[PDB]
Amino acid sequence: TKGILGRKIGMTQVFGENGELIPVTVVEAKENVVLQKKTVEVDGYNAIQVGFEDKKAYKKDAKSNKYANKPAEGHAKKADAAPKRFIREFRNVDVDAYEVGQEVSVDTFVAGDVIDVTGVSKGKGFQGAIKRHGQSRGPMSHGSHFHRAPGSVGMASDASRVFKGQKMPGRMGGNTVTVQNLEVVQVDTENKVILVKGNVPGPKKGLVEIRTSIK
Amino acid sequence: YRKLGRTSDQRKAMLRDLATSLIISERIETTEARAKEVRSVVEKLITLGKKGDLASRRNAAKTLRNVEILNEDETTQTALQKLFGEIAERYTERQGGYTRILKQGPRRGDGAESVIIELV
Amino acid sequence: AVPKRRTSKTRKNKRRTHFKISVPGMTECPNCGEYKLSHRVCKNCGSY
Amino acid sequence: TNHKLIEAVTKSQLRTDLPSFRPGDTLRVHVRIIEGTRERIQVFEGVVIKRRGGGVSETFTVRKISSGVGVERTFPLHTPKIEKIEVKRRGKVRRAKLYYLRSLRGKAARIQEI
Amino acid sequence: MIQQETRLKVADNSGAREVLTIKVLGGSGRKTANIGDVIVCTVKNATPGGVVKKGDVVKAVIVRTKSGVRRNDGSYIKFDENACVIIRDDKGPRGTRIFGPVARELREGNFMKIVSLAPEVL
RNA sequence: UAAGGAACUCGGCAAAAUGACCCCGUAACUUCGGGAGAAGGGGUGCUCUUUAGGGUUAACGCCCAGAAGAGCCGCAGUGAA
RNA sequence: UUGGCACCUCGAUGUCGGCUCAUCGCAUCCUGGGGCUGUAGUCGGUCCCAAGGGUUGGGCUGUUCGCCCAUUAAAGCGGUACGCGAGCUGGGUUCAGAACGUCGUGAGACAGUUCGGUCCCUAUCCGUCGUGGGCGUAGGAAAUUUGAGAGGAGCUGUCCUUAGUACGAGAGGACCGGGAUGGACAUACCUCUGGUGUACCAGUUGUCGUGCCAACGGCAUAGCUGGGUAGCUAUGUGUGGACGGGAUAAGUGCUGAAAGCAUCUAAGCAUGAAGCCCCCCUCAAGAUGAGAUUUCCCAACUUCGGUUAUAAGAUCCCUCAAAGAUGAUGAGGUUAAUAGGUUCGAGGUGGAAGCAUGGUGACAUGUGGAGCUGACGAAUACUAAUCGAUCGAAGACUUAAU
Repeated sequence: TKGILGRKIGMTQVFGENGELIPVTVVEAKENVVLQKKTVEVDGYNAIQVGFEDKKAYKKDAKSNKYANKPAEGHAKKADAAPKRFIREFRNVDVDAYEVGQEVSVDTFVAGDVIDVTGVSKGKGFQGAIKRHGQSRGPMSHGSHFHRAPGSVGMASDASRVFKGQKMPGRMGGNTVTVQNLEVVQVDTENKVILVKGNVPGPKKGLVEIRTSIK
Repeated sequence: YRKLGRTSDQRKAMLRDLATSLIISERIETTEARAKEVRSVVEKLITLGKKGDLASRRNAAKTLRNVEILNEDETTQTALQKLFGEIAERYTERQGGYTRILKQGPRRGDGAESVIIELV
Repeated sequence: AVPKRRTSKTRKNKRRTHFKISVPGMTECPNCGEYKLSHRVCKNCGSY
Repeated sequence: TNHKLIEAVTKSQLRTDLPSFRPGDTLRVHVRIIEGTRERIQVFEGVVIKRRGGGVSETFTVRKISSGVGVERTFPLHTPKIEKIEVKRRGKVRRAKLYYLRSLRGKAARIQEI
Repeated sequence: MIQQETRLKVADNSGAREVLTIKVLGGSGRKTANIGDVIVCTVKNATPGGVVKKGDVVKAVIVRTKSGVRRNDGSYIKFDENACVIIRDDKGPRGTRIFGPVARELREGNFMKIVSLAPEVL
């Protein structure tokens, strides 16, 4: 229930009993292990640090992020584990559980649990105009010459300047987004997937970060 | 796939021409982005040629424009005949490949990256 | 639309801080010949 | 082969008690509607206009003339609310999507058998 | 998806034939209405006789739209034309006889008298 | 380009729609010429028979069919401009 | 607002209304909290606190303004060069044409009507939206972070129960609580419904070609027509804002003197608003105050003037996309599944060619859910990611505990 990391596979649907259609997202969360554990005496705050999926071992002349480097090797070996791709901290959990080196399994969650999902939204390039800010077009007709530009930016004299929050073209892009109060539809322990009701941020095969709902 | 600074029909036209002169000469010199596109057009032709039947000989005639080759001993054959004749028997056991690209320096007039695409 | 004041020597030269070109790849042709551009082939003037 | 995990996790919800049909056939669909305190079966009979999708996401559409008014119903192919499907006749058509029926009327919208 | 300036077809024997919609009731800024919603309209065409004449301003309930509605089990019910029924300020029909099929969503709107008179409710 | 169809706007500006050929039908008014292509309807591919005029011509034949039947195919037959 | 004055601008501060986009005040239109009432109940009237959010589509006019039609919880009043033309329009009016009324002997005029009438500019500086390079942070790196500060969000209707209860002659008809659902707005996504889909499949017209038949190619908007994968999408699918704590406003109080009574106040003690601070979401140590944790690495020469060569770790270069104007980010570089040719699928189309049979023929049937298939899922080193080069540290002083 508390926290887990996974990859986003895609969307499908499921028929709930009483025969209603449920749109669903498939999240695959295998190889979650507890790395270092932080405490208030050493660090000032309580949290656990989890690594998601394992990469290959250290090689002498590696040139990509596929192989671990020496500092990551040492860190992931202090707890008897293999190196991981993604690492995040969870502050909402109880730190007195979770021995270092444990495996966080997918059945820590149960069907019916309310959760929050946090991803990185997906990648829209320089789009700015009426797509970035949901603004109105000018007329397409009678004599217009004003279609997709922004309007006026400010006033005359009094403000001989623009202002600090003015909305102008400049890349939609890939912010961090949390969607609150989704729901777990079904947990699959042999395939190690969770079915979440709805849709979550990001492209396919991106990282998702499920947590128990704060509200 | 990639647009090569041309419209849909100019692109399709010069891509058949590029595929046909590679089968004639076995080796041609062009820019890099064009080579990376004709790479996959030529190998599907060679696949059609290794099948050999009449239905595929007719599918290869939709590409592969129309030229006569004059080999030694005064043999005249078309491009479609040379393909199905010797190009197919050459790579009768490859399972893909059939072409390689080799980079050269930039051209003088423009900065274009020049390339040699050959037929392995 | 038009510049209000002329641009001084110092501001013009600050703006050209990054306007430069860099040295190319330049691997050396071992078996025969002089330097060549890396990942390229020099059939003449080089064994590679 | 959509994606191994997606097909693996949804395979338990595919039905197998369904006859094969294609667009142009006439169907009788026994729908299970839930009134206040009963589960009455109601029949919808029409021509299959289209079939789209794959796996658990598949759907089909049947068209009927009710009281001078055309009506269309779209169902998920594997929904548990359909209790039975029977093929009444096989039509002979020449395309997958019979949208041209929407503008026809009278005895001009008839489908051939065989 | 019925908005202002949309023409509809009347499906009862109250005298009106071809009403035109003036307002979508509901809340401020509301744009469109679908099956089961109430609208304000004006009679554009009528039969001689009848209770409603022409240029009257009346209230109607939408049955039978062309965009259709979606049900929670994931099935859809598109129709072939748009139609409506003139109502009497307590969800009671103004005419006495309803033509054509209506959709089984008026039942969850306390439009029971309209569903009773309909030849087919799907 | 879903659903809607002038709600846009000073103003249907711009765009959309009509459009060739054959058959049928055509108002007020009028200086009796017109209005008029008024409006408003219907038709058109391919094959084989029968007919079959101009008869191209000596002649069916040359050639438009002059026309009626019986068939075949498509979502669509002045199938494009 | 209409004016008074004539201080800046006549070697130009260049325009009413509308459109696009806002931002502030509160003298408050709605929603929140109260006092009085000539407040029985439901509704109201008047005053006090309160600026968080919200505050509509049409008909007529160039119109601001106004009248009217339908809604709504509500359709607030003002400032911003009567906000905004190097952001748009050009209907109106101070341009040349023409006509009517009227005045003038006349040329002409009115500020009276009416029809027509050219809207220039490649952004240097500040400002604003995005995005990189350099150095700094007392050794050099890789990853995970605290949060000083900053931004975002902040709306509201109807129905059902309490209850036909309280009130009331009756008609009518609640407070306070408890449940469902909507409207508008915000932002994430493509399973579903749709749209598009110019290197996907099919039908078809004219003309030219591949010597002819058959089968194909070119041009005619992609020639036209019917479908349509991936991607990108709304009108489609999910989710959010009516919670909780602290301190307050108007107000209500308790105890209580000054002033032997009284009194919310002077000492004290409570309570009390969708407003203030937190709680929720995002950014954030260039926070020069440059923070914290875990792990990795550690040299000699030397005139230590610096020279070398390097370590951990990066980069140049090359194959790419879940990323992108470029750069940056992320997936890979043979000890290899990065492109992706080949093989197999999903999905799309809808029955290939050739041959055989039936028919006088157009055509039909069989072989056979056939053939073809861009972007989506697997497998497979067959082709290309060669050999190489560059950069990169050596842990200072003072004082106090040890």
